[PDB]
Amino acid sequence: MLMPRRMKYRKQQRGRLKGATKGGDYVAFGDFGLVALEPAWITAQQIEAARVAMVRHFRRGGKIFIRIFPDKPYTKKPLEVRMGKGKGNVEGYVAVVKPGRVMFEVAGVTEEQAMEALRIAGHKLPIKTKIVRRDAYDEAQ
Amino acid sequence: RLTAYERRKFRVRNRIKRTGRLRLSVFRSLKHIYAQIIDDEKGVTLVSASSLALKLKGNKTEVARQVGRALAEKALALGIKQVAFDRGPYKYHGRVKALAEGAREGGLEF
Amino acid sequence: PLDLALKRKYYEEVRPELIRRFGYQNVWEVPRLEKVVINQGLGEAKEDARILEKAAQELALITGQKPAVTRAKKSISNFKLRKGMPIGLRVTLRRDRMWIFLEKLLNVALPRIRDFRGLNPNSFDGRGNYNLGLREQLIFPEITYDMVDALRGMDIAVVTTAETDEEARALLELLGFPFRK
Amino acid sequence: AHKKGLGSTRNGRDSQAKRLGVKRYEGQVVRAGNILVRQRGTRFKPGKNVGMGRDFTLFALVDGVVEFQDRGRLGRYVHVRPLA
Amino acid sequence: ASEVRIKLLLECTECKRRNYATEKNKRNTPNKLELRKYCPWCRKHTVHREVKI
RNA sequence: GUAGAGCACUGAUAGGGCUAGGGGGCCCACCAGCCUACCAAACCCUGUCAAACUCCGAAGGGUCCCAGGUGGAGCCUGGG
RNA sequence: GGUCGCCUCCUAAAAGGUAACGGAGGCGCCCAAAGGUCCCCUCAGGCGGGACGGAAAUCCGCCGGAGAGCGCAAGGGUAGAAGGGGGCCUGACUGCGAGGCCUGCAAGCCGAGCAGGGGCGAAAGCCGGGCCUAGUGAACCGGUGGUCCCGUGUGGAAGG
RNA sequence: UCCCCCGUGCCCAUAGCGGCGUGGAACCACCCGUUCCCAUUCCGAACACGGAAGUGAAACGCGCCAGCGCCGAUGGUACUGGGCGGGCGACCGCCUGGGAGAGUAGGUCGGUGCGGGGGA
RNA sequence: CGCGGGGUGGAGCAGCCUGGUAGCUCGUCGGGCUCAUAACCCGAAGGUCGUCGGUUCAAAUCCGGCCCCCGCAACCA
RNA sequence: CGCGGGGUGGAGCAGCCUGGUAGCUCGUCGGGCUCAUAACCCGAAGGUCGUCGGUUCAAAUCCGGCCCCCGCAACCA
Ligand SMILES: [Mg+2]
Ligand SMILES: [Mg+2]
Ligand SMILES: [Mg+2]
Ligand SMILES: [Mg+2]
Ligand SMILES: [Mg+2]
Ligand SMILES: [Mg+2]
Ligand SMILES: [Mg+2]
Ligand SMILES: [Mg+2]
Ligand SMILES: [Mg+2]
Ligand SMILES: [Mg+2]
Ligand SMILES: [Mg+2]
Ligand SMILES: [Mg+2]
Ligand SMILES: [Mg+2]
Ligand SMILES: [Mg+2]
Ligand SMILES: [Mg+2]
Ligand SMILES: [Mg+2]
Ligand SMILES: [Mg+2]
Ligand SMILES: [Mg+2]
Ligand SMILES: [Mg+2]
Ligand SMILES: [Mg+2]
Ligand SMILES: [Mg+2]
Ligand SMILES: [Mg+2]
Ligand SMILES: [Mg+2]
Ligand SMILES: [Mg+2]
Ligand SMILES: [Mg+2]
Ligand SMILES: [Mg+2]
Ligand SMILES: [Mg+2]
Ligand SMILES: [Mg+2]
Ligand SMILES: [Mg+2]
Ligand SMILES: [Mg+2]
Ligand SMILES: [Mg+2]
Ligand SMILES: [Mg+2]
Ligand SMILES: [Mg+2]
Ligand SMILES: [Mg+2]
Ligand SMILES: [Mg+2]
Ligand SMILES: [Mg+2]
Ligand SMILES: [Mg+2]
Ligand SMILES: [Mg+2]
Ligand SMILES: [Mg+2]
Ligand SMILES: [Mg+2]
Ligand SMILES: [Mg+2]
Ligand SMILES: [Mg+2]
Ligand SMILES: [Mg+2]
Ligand SMILES: [Mg+2]
Ligand SMILES: [Mg+2]
Ligand SMILES: [Mg+2]
Ligand SMILES: [Mg+2]
Ligand SMILES: [Mg+2]
Ligand SMILES: [Mg+2]
Ligand SMILES: [Mg+2]
Ligand SMILES: [Mg+2]
Ligand SMILES: [Mg+2]
Ligand SMILES: [Mg+2]
Ligand SMILES: [Mg+2]
Ligand SMILES: [Mg+2]
Ligand SMILES: [Mg+2]
Ligand SMILES: [Mg+2]
Ligand SMILES: [Mg+2]
Ligand SMILES: [Mg+2]
Ligand SMILES: [Mg+2]
Ligand SMILES: [Mg+2]
Ligand SMILES: [Mg+2]
Ligand SMILES: [Mg+2]
Ligand SMILES: [Mg+2]
Ligand SMILES: [Mg+2]
Ligand SMILES: [Mg+2]
Ligand SMILES: [Mg+2]
Ligand SMILES: [Mg+2]
Ligand SMILES: [Mg+2]
Ligand SMILES: [Mg+2]
Ligand SMILES: [Mg+2]
Ligand SMILES: [Mg+2]
Ligand SMILES: [Mg+2]
Ligand SMILES: [Mg+2]
Ligand SMILES: [Mg+2]
Ligand SMILES: [Mg+2]
Ligand SMILES: [Mg+2]
Ligand SMILES: [Mg+2]
Ligand SMILES: [Mg+2]
Ligand SMILES: [Mg+2]
Ligand SMILES: [Mg+2]
Ligand SMILES: [Mg+2]
Ligand SMILES: [Mg+2]
Ligand SMILES: [Mg+2]
Ligand SMILES: [Mg+2]
Ligand SMILES: [Mg+2]
Ligand SMILES: [Mg+2]
Ligand SMILES: [Mg+2]
Ligand SMILES: [Mg+2]
Ligand SMILES: [Mg+2]
Ligand SMILES: [Mg+2]
Ligand SMILES: [Mg+2]
Ligand SMILES: [Mg+2]
Ligand SMILES: [Mg+2]
Ligand SMILES: [Mg+2]
Ligand SMILES: [Mg+2]
Ligand SMILES: [Mg+2]
Ligand SMILES: [Mg+2]
Ligand SMILES: [Mg+2]
Ligand SMILES: [Mg+2]
Ligand SMILES: [Mg+2]
Ligand SMILES: [Mg+2]
Ligand SMILES: [Mg+2]
Ligand SMILES: [Mg+2]
Ligand SMILES: [Mg+2]
Ligand SMILES: [Mg+2]
Ligand SMILES: [Mg+2]
Ligand SMILES: [Mg+2]
Ligand SMILES: [Mg+2]
Ligand SMILES: [Mg+2]
Ligand SMILES: [Mg+2]
Ligand SMILES: [Mg+2]
Ligand SMILES: [Mg+2]
Ligand SMILES: [Mg+2]
Ligand SMILES: [Mg+2]
Ligand SMILES: [Mg+2]
Ligand SMILES: [Mg+2]
Ligand SMILES: [Mg+2]
Ligand SMILES: [Mg+2]
Ligand SMILES: [Mg+2]
Ligand SMILES: [Mg+2]
Ligand SMILES: [Mg+2]
Ligand SMILES: [Mg+2]
Ligand SMILES: [Mg+2]
Ligand SMILES: [Mg+2]
Ligand SMILES: [Mg+2]
Ligand SMILES: [Mg+2]
Ligand SMILES: [Mg+2]
Ligand SMILES: [Mg+2]
Ligand SMILES: [Mg+2]
Ligand SMILES: [Mg+2]
Ligand SMILES: [Mg+2]
Ligand SMILES: [Mg+2]
Ligand SMILES: [Mg+2]
Ligand SMILES: [Mg+2]
Ligand SMILES: [Mg+2]
Ligand SMILES: [Mg+2]
Ligand SMILES: [Mg+2]
Ligand SMILES: [Mg+2]
Ligand SMILES: [Mg+2]
Ligand SMILES: [Mg+2]
Ligand SMILES: [Mg+2]
Ligand SMILES: [Mg+2]
Ligand SMILES: [Mg+2]
Ligand SMILES: [Mg+2]
Ligand SMILES: [Mg+2]
Ligand SMILES: [Mg+2]
Ligand SMILES: [Mg+2]
Ligand SMILES: [Mg+2]
Ligand SMILES: [Mg+2]
Ligand SMILES: [Mg+2]
Ligand SMILES: [Mg+2]
Ligand SMILES: [Mg+2]
Ligand SMILES: [Mg+2]
Ligand SMILES: [Mg+2]
Ligand SMILES: [Mg+2]
Ligand SMILES: [Mg+2]
Ligand SMILES: [Mg+2]
Ligand SMILES: [Mg+2]
Ligand SMILES: [Mg+2]
Ligand SMILES: [Zn+2]
Repeated sequence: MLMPRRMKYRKQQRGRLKGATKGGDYVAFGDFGLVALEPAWITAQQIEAARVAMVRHFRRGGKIFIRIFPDKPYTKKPLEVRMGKGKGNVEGYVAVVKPGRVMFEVAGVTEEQAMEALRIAGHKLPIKTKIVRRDAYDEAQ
Repeated sequence: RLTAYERRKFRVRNRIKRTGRLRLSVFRSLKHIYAQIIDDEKGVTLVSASSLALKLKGNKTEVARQVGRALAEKALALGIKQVAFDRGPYKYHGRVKALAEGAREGGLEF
Repeated sequence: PLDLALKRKYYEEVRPELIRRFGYQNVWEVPRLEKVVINQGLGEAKEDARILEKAAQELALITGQKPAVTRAKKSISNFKLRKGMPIGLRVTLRRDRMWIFLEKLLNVALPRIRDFRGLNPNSFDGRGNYNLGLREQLIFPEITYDMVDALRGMDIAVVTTAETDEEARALLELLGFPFRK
Repeated sequence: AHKKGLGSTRNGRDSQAKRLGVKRYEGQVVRAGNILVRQRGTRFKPGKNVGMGRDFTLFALVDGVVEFQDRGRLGRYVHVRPLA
Repeated sequence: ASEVRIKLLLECTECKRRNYATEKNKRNTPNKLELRKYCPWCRKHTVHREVKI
């Protein structure tokens, strides 16, 4: 379960999700990666869920990289209560992802192995995804 | 990084520069003493007197008094009378003082 | 300015040895003592008696200079220490008054101490200076036993122009600084 | 029916707006006394013919024209060139 | 102010007028306040002293 | 001083390196040699995040001067 | 239930201004030195060395632009001082106030300069409290000290 | 009117840190001395005064080198004033004008004003 | 703002009217008695009598000011 | 969900207001009395103050969040 160790501020405004990803758009560690096609707040539950799925898939072996981190506090007012009287409470953390952002990477596992594992992972994520291979373009970046 | 030397310099010089008067600056080497008068608006020395240039000698303080007096002569001639005294990094005392005291009775208004 | 013993040994014996040992070109390159600072880090007189002046009269006695106070920079609770409390003495010996203290130290003080077996070699600054600690202070000759209330140490620091410990090691060893190892 | 155990708000205040900023610009004609800059600290420094008040307010000392200057590390200055 | 930081007048000793009003800490500086101050009445300066507000 | 962007500040941050200390075993302890597919401050490299972070920073916006602009423009006083 | 005035920051969309029972914090004091001035000084922190002495007391060395300090919350400012020490002092003035900031009013804010009589400084100069922005309360009614202006036929007195 | 030095401004790191070298005729500095003026919460360190035996070791001036720091295009892109279009919708896209930040190439061991002293 | 009366040893305290004694109880210390406990009994340490100035041979005792705690009554635009 | 109170040696309670200093009764452990147990007498140990942060030279004590316990509230339809 990801979440900041410490926090300058406890509640955080929502914001929009303009544009493509700010950066973190090229593979930087492994051979294959999962890329976001549409933007979302990726929950800490989902990150972890994908993580476990890959781990489980190639039981003992390879290394998983995680290029996204939930630092945004997600708020929710209680059930059946009305508007006003303060902001809701923190109820979890999300990571803001945008198209182009590589979210996971794997390495040291066979090509076929990587493909299935990253594929299953995407199924856990609330967005459309694509797998990619490390390119001359990536190493150039 | 800064020596207390430099800090004093800025500190006393800036204060005087704000009053907008002409500036009587002073250098006090181990062997000589020099005194020039500056228009900081234009950035220009109007008149200057010194020990080296005076080809002067005979005990530092008594010498210093004269270069002041001599400074007033060339100053008053040009029209300068109103002036402010840049005492530099040096305590107003002894040699610097004597330069002021001379330049005073020499005719300078300060 | 004043003819004294140790200054003669430096200028007539220590100097040349140093030159032939490191081959100094220019004269001022030759390492020399700059100053000696004594510091009784008391604070035993913190809230306590202003009878640090007893340690101060004892101090001025040894050095021939009046000692200055040092007071608390920051307050520390664990030490029962209020920012501004008088907690030490410091006196800076330069020129001839330095030379006299060092002469009586190398000759009379340092031997008269309990089980002297040499100064610590490793205690060099790293950039040419040297530091040591005394615990007695009757060890200085001009302090008879009757003048003392309780014991009191002090922090001696000796400062040289030496670029490094080697040069510093030599300047001190040659003056009469006995080293342990 | 509806209005259940809601809550409260431990904060929810602010101070009055203080209308700070530059009040006369480069090239603007000004009377002696005119306020040139309202500020906190010397975000600007007083220059030629410009004085500074106890709360760092910059005002003109002469009738003239306002002029700005960035002297890099020495800060920024507001001047007033007098007019002939 | 407070019970301890109190208000007070400065009275001219020459002609007994109170020409200034200020404050003080009673605990810190418990003595009456002595101060030279301009007197508009006497038109010179004067030692003024504290006087109960 | 925003959008964007950035990590120089205040914090956050994944991996690796390096490395105080902390933990497990060894020597067995008195002090020291510990070696460590563990925990980890500072620091370095890769890679990022922030309304109350900014080494940076547009487009725009504001005001001033000059020029065009004669409009159910504009400005001053007063009645509704 | 919470809140009600004032201050700081964000929200606030790069002038000003801007709402919500939006997100965070403060104030209702304080200082005769924590004020004026003249003169001098420069931090925090790191590493090394040093009796008692430690993570941290005081001393030495080298590094260091400001990450310290500036009574207090935060911001801005700031060592070319607003910070640290000292000397002398009371401008924490009186009578005014060109000109502006702000602004519905009423308030609030900055202010050169003139006269009086002073302070510190050789001098230029600075000084009408405090680095700045909170530390507050209209009018009515009454108290106290002045002044000697009105005071019911006149002089006092009551009262203004 | 070219060169060196001294005082002093302006531009505010392309000027800085660090390294190596050079300079004492002159200037300047360390230097010599504590009688006098002045001074140290202790110390002639600093400030100050009277000097000129020594030295350019330090400091400073002038060079040289690109490890650091600093500066940094063009090209392209983000974003955007204005004008539009596609999609149920999430969001995308077009014209027109403006246009970063990062990074790449690359630059840098300062440049200049006024006076003073000394040179060829 | 105006009145009234206190401060006396570690706690409470009459001494103050009527100027010659810092006294009482409780508290702590030592000793006696005690199944012990208390109570009883002998001794003992412990104070500028709030301050400062003043009348007096001398005053906690009497005056002036001042500090402080309690108390009395009234006012609060 | 709201408002008020509380968590401190094994048990039960003080100390927080006003920052510096940890108390009481019980229990416990060691030694007495007694043939022995208790009652009784002497002497001792025992907490790092719910948990995270923050203020401060310094925090049981002041400030924010969270956890557990306790009391009150939860109405008009
Ligand atoms: Mg973590
Ligand atoms: Mg969106
Ligand atoms: Mg984008
Ligand atoms: Mg976009
Ligand atoms: Mg796009
Ligand atoms: Mg991104
Ligand atoms: Mg495999
Ligand atoms: Mg999916
Ligand atoms: Mg590919
Ligand atoms: Mg490929
Ligand atoms: Mg690469
Ligand atoms: Mg620097
Ligand atoms: Mg200085
Ligand atoms: Mg200074
Ligand atoms: Mg110029
Ligand atoms: Mg002559
Ligand atoms: Mg004469
Ligand atoms: Mg004249
Ligand atoms: Mg001598
Ligand atoms: Mg010799
Ligand atoms: Mg001590
Ligand atoms: Mg309903
Ligand atoms: Mg409720
Ligand atoms: Mg609550
Ligand atoms: Mg505000
Ligand atoms: Mg307003
Ligand atoms: Mg507002
Ligand atoms: Mg001013
Ligand atoms: Mg202002
Ligand atoms: Mg301009
Ligand atoms: Mg400039
Ligand atoms: Mg600067
Ligand atoms: Mg500046
Ligand atoms: Mg500045
Ligand atoms: Mg008189
Ligand atoms: Mg009083
Ligand atoms: Mg008088
Ligand atoms: Mg900016
Ligand atoms: Mg801003
Ligand atoms: Mg920065
Ligand atoms: Mg910041
Ligand atoms: Mg930080
Ligand atoms: Mg960090
Ligand atoms: Mg890491
Ligand atoms: Mg690591
Ligand atoms: Mg270990
Ligand atoms: Mg073991
Ligand atoms: Mg052991
Ligand atoms: Mg053993
Ligand atoms: Mg061991
Ligand atoms: Mg042991
Ligand atoms: Mg043992
Ligand atoms: Mg090993
Ligand atoms: Mg913002
Ligand atoms: Mg922002
Ligand atoms: Mg730029
Ligand atoms: Mg830049
Ligand atoms: Mg800019
Ligand atoms: Mg631009
Ligand atoms: Mg623009
Ligand atoms: Mg026109
Ligand atoms: Mg209510
Ligand atoms: Mg705006
Ligand atoms: Mg005070
Ligand atoms: Mg001084
Ligand atoms: Mg000083
Ligand atoms: Mg230090
Ligand atoms: Mg150390
Ligand atoms: Mg130490
Ligand atoms: Mg000890
Ligand atoms: Mg020190
Ligand atoms: Mg910082
Ligand atoms: Mg500090
Ligand atoms: Mg600063
Ligand atoms: Mg700061
Ligand atoms: Mg600066
Ligand atoms: Mg100062
Ligand atoms: Mg200081
Ligand atoms: Mg200081
Ligand atoms: Mg000070
Ligand atoms: Mg002081
Ligand atoms: Mg002073
Ligand atoms: Mg004086
Ligand atoms: Mg006043
Ligand atoms: Mg007019
Ligand atoms: Mg007029
Ligand atoms: Mg108005
Ligand atoms: Mg106000
Ligand atoms: Mg005057
Ligand atoms: Mg002076
Ligand atoms: Mg005078
Ligand atoms: Mg003032
Ligand atoms: Mg203040
Ligand atoms: Mg204030
Ligand atoms: Mg109010
Ligand atoms: Mg009414
Ligand atoms: Mg009245
Ligand atoms: Mg009235
Ligand atoms: Mg009358
Ligand atoms: Mg009448
Ligand atoms: Mg009548
Ligand atoms: Mg009458
Ligand atoms: Mg009247
Ligand atoms: Mg030429
Ligand atoms: Mg030049
Ligand atoms: Mg230029
Ligand atoms: Mg620079
Ligand atoms: Mg180098
Ligand atoms: Mg080199
Ligand atoms: Mg070489
Ligand atoms: Mg070379
Ligand atoms: Mg060579
Ligand atoms: Mg020569
Ligand atoms: Mg002589
Ligand atoms: Mg003498
Ligand atoms: Mg004398
Ligand atoms: Mg003097
Ligand atoms: Mg003297
Ligand atoms: Mg002292
Ligand atoms: Mg003294
Ligand atoms: Mg050099
Ligand atoms: Mg090189
Ligand atoms: Mg380079
Ligand atoms: Mg720059
Ligand atoms: Mg471009
Ligand atoms: Mg283009
Ligand atoms: Mg566009
Ligand atoms: Mg557009
Ligand atoms: Mg559209
Ligand atoms: Mg449509
Ligand atoms: Mg589309
Ligand atoms: Mg189109
Ligand atoms: Mg079109
Ligand atoms: Mg274009
Ligand atoms: Mg375009
Ligand atoms: Mg080059
Ligand atoms: Mg360079
Ligand atoms: Mg260079
Ligand atoms: Mg060149
Ligand atoms: Mg030119
Ligand atoms: Mg009673
Ligand atoms: Mg209650
Ligand atoms: Mg309550
Ligand atoms: Mg209660
Ligand atoms: Mg509660
Ligand atoms: Mg609680
Ligand atoms: Mg408790
Ligand atoms: Mg309990
Ligand atoms: Mg109870
Ligand atoms: Mg509590
Ligand atoms: Mg309480
Ligand atoms: Mg037992
Ligand atoms: Mg029994
Ligand atoms: Mg703490
Ligand atoms: Mg405690
Ligand atoms: Mg705590
Ligand atoms: Mg607690
Ligand atoms: Mg708590
Ligand atoms: Mg009902
Ligand atoms: Mg009904
Ligand atoms: Zn008067």
